[PDB]
Amino acid sequence: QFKTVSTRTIDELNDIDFNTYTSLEQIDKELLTLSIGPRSKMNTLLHLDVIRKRSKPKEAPKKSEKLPFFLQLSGEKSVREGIAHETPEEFKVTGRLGFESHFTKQLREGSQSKDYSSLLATLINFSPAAVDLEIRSLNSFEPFDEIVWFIDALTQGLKSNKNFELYETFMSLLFKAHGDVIHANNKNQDIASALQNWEDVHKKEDRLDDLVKFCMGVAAFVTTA
Amino acid sequence: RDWNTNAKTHTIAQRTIRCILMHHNIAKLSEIPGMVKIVDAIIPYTQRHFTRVDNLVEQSYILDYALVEMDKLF
Amino acid sequence: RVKTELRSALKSTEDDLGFNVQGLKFVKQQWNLRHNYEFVDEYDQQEKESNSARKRVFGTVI
Amino acid sequence: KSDFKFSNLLGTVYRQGNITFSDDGKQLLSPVGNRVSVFDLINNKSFTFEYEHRKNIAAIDLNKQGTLLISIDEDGRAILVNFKARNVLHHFNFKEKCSAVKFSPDGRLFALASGRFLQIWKTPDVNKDRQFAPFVRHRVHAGHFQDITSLTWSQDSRFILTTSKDLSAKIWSVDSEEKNLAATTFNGHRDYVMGAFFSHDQEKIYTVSKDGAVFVWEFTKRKYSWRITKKHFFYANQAKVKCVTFHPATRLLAVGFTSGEFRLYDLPDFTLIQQLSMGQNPVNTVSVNQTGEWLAFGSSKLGQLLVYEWQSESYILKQQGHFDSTNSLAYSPDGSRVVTASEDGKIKVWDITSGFCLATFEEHTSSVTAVQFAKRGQVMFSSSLDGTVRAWDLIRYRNFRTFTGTERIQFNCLAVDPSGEVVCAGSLDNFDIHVWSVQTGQLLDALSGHEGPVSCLSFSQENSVLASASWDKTIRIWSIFGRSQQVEPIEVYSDVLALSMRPDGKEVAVSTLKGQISIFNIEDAKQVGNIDCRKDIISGRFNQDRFTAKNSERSKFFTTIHYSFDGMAIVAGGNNNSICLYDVPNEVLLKRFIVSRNMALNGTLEFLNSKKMTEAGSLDLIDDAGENSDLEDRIDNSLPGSQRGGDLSTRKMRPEVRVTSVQFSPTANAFAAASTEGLLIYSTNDTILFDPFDLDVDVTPHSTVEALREKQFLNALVMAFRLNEEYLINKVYEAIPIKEIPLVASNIPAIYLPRILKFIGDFAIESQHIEFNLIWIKALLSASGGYINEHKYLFSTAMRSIQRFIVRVAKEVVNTTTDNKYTYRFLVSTDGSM
Amino acid sequence: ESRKIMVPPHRMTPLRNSWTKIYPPLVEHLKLQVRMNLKTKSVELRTNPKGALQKGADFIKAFTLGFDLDDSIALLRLDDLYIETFEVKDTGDHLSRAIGRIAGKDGKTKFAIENATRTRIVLADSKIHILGGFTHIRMARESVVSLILGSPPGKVYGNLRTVASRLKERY
Amino acid sequence: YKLDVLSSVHFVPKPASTSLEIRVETPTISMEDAQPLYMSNASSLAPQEI
Repeated sequence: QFKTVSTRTIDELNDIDFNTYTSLEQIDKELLTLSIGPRSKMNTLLHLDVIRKRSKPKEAPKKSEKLPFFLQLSGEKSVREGIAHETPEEFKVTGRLGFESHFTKQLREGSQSKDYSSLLATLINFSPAAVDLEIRSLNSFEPFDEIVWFIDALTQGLKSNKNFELYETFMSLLFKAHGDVIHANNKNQDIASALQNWEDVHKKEDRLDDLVKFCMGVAAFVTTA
Repeated sequence: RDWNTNAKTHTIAQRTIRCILMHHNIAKLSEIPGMVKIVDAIIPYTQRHFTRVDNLVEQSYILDYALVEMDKLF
Repeated sequence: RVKTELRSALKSTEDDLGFNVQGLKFVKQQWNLRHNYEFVDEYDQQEKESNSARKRVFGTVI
Repeated sequence: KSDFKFSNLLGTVYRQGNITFSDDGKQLLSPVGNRVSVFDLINNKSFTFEYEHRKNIAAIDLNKQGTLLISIDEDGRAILVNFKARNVLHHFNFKEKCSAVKFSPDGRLFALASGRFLQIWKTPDVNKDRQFAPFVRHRVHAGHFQDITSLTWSQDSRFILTTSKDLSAKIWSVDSEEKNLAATTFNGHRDYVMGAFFSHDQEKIYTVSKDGAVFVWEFTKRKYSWRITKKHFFYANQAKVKCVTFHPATRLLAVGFTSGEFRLYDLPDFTLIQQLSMGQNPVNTVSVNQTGEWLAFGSSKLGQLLVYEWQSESYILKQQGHFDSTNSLAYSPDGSRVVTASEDGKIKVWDITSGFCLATFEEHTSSVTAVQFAKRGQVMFSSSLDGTVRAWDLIRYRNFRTFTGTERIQFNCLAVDPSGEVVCAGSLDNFDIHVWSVQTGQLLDALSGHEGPVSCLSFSQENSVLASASWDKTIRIWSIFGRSQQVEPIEVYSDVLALSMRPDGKEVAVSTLKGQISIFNIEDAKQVGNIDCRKDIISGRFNQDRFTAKNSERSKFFTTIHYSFDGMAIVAGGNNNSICLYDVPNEVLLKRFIVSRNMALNGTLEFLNSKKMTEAGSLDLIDDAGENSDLEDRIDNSLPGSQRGGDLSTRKMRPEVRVTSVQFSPTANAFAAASTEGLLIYSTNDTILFDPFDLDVDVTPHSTVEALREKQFLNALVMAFRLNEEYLINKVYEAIPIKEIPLVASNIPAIYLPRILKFIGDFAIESQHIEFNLIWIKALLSASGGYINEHKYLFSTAMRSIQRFIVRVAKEVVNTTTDNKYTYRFLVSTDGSM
Repeated sequence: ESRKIMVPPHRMTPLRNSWTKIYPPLVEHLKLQVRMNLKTKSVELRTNPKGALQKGADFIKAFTLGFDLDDSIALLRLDDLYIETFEVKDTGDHLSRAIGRIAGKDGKTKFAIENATRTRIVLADSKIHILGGFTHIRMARESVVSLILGSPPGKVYGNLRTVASRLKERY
Repeated sequence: YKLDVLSSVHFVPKPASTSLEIRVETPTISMEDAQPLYMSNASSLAPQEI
């Protein structure tokens, strides 16, 4: 009643002896598969501005004036696991080599090795405020490297058919945050080719579309008529 | 704008909006004085028509269901 | 044959419908980030948007 | 079928007691009346513990391993629960009203403030078996003179700092050797000491009192002997401190007053970080996250629960429930959320999995009597006592229609068309039925012919015939549509309350005041069969009444009944604490559920303790309200002959236990009951209860995985169906390859079709394999979608659960990828130049 | 073991008048010995016999850079605080009004980005120094680089609103 | 209010009031309660009201 006992015979497939089946992560590499996580993370990512605008109180709270400016940083010594309490590890771009963040360093290293698996693991790991705050700061100014590294990282991501609703919302957050600079230097060769191969992998997503169209139409017809 | 309020005369409006969008400069179209009280008028009507035509595509799969029954017939 | 041609016509019209939705809201949004206003404080921002919203008055029954 | 267990308790996010967070503060534990609800705030879900105190609970703590909970009620009956197994480990009766219980930070001891004794016990293991006496007493200290109001452990589990109604606070070492380090008492407050905390380094001690002073105590010299170094005051004049907490690591003192206002301070400098208000009722509980980022506040009068992050000034949730005042419920046409019509005048739309309210609607100026969905979850109708029926769009959240009569009556029940052209409503003072069009707003008709108040209305869902039933002992069937104006009155033995209608519209089941549920054929107006239910009803004895529960005529009948969606069962509830469900072919009781064991509600006990009956009256009708510490609950503002008004303070009796509405879930094998404690949700689950279907000796989990390893996939699937074991069905289902989904789905036998459909529904709502589940749905609907259409009511809850998966996760994903495709085509196909 | 921090002759008189609140945390909280060379216009920090010399060097180097007294004490305490220096370098056209774009009328854009990103910025002619946490410096620097490289005021102010919210948010 | 509660809310309602309501446009996300989820992301004004 408090633990689970093994239904394995005494005398004188450990999941099947403990009556469980831990559902495997994806059944086939040619099958779309959502994230192992809450379903609401997509909606939180897609509309977290209007959700927080809802969540604000109706009038401003009464603070003091002789309040310390670095109140968020002036803790003591249960440790904070946010993007604000992040320290750098171990000659002027937006993030030097001593002041690179973990996301920007892994994005650059994946651009070297042409394998963004650790980048995508960090993206699927951290929280929606951290995701918005990392995508919103992506060096959209002179040569456009960090944008195109993010785009072909998402390409390598949704080639793998896992976490794909999150890779779709990361692309939506990219187009929302600074799709205006992509529209600005449209016909730039690197960013146009990165969007080209993203569309090359992304155009095979209508399998889900006509699959849910069939299921919706025939389910409605069978239930009503 | 006022052709898009029909569900009948809306396709002509969408083709004309599309050719304006793909033949003009988007910064010019935004900074023309008066082009937000029009495009805010006709974003929700295009969304209404997208919902309606998408549901037409959704209920277009009774043909596919009837075809799979007609192939199960032997 | 009817299924293929009919669904091709319907997806052909909703293609430009979706194109026009995303293009027109891009136009409106780039006009907004060009010259909407300057409020960083969320309370003054939400009161500014409530004063600049679209109002319509309705006849209710109590 | 009949094996329902108590799943959930919607409504009532907080009643009385202290909020607790987890250690990794993802879930918060909230004392609802005698249950405990746990809301997981990140994985958006929620559950309620099955166990049940016999009075309202007053203290909660679980250790920071997360492994066991202890809950104490308002006369000291503790219950120790295994938090992961969700089963109760021990029942331990402390003899008097315990104000606080706390586990140590190192988990191994707990202490509690029982009266004026601080008693420390040591925690039993979760790995050990249950003993006869698992708690072993460490000590019991008595140094306070009046009751202890609070505990606080130190960071190392070495000292404990307690605060009393007696105007002091004391520090006690846990073990005897450090008795000299902790022997001081902290005087100086004018009122009750509400809190006493350490600093992070355990050098300063902050003691906060009820009048509004916080004292900083330091081990200084004026030898070294715990001076008071600074007194800070809140200067809230009329209000006074109701709850205090302190996060020592972030130096954050959070204080809630009796005026709804809470202030939060950075303590040793005493700088007001923030000050804002929950409302007008007092803040009964403040609790803080382990990282100190979230603050959960509870007010007990309106039953409301905030958790609020004070850095980003924003509410994680700001919820409020309804105790005792809930008139109706209605499931959404997919069983994802429940709409609650409540007596304080409002509609509340509660998500079922995450136990929270999404939208609330206050446009009725009186008690809302009925809610009902229509147009497949797009519109929702409600009728209230202020004279109005009104309609609610659940897209744009607008009351777009309001229907009144011409006679100024108050409406008690409604019924909408299937093809929602017409709404219909009946009153308890008018004898007519009011028929409104929904498209225009006008009063289409007033049907007349009852000679008694129309108690219940329902439209048949298939042939659209109206069935009303009234207290003139008569059910009546109106053919409204198409030139008929036909009336068929069926008489019945006694006066009717709660008619209900079959999903195919063939039959109607009425509940009568005799205590029976009669079932009639509509087209040939003759009785098909009845259930005699007044002898399997648990009618408790009230405290005030002078007649036994056997001879009472208060609640031996059902005021709300509802059909199952296969048409084969009836759930039923009334003004009694039993809800009963039956199968209408055999007219026999499947199962009876005791809806409350709270002795704080009235009609729970059938036999009242004769010790409490004295030489002049019972001892529970004596009002001990002037023995209270303050005026706002010494006040009696209960006008005398009030029953079922509003504002529980204005009725002077205990809240009776009653179920006001029952409904079955349209998608998954459950029912919701609107009791006084909340929306009780009872559901089966297939993980437990081995219930096979024609297995033989050669049908075995071993045999199924041999057939799976030998890849007879259809034989493995039907072996797992004959086992009816959820893990085996899931294992075989995931092991079948995509190449031969349609061969297996075409060769599934027709008796295993509702099992695989309801499995795919309850699996695919939360499973990640979206294309796999849609491939299976497409193969099943294509291969056997004619059998479903000719056996509609068998797959009426398994197909509604499937299109709860297609439109609610799969269509949202498809919407996102569609918007990405179109934004790509715009962003690369057009001209961005300057 | 010692350090020398050269005080420029535009932050010399505030150092002398607020010197009496600078050396006490340098000589009793930190246990250094401190001299002020009036000949080289420098501050010398030597270690007595009875890893804090770099803390004192950053304290007086923040004051040297242009951050005020309480801001420098905030750098001396508060271990999670850093400070990033950069010139503009990205003349009438570009140098003489990119810094006017960082400032704005009465410095309101600089005040807004300070409050939004929870850093604080001292803006010289073309030398921008930023005192904040690591992520805070990242966001304030990204916005400063943004409005020297050309972005609309609506875009940078909307990003400032958003970054204030998401930096204060748990999850 | 107290006559209704004393009368045990069997009363006779207020006669009639054709009042006048102004609704601004806003997302129905923002017209909701504070919880992690949402139910509908429409705008409170119809296309024929814009």
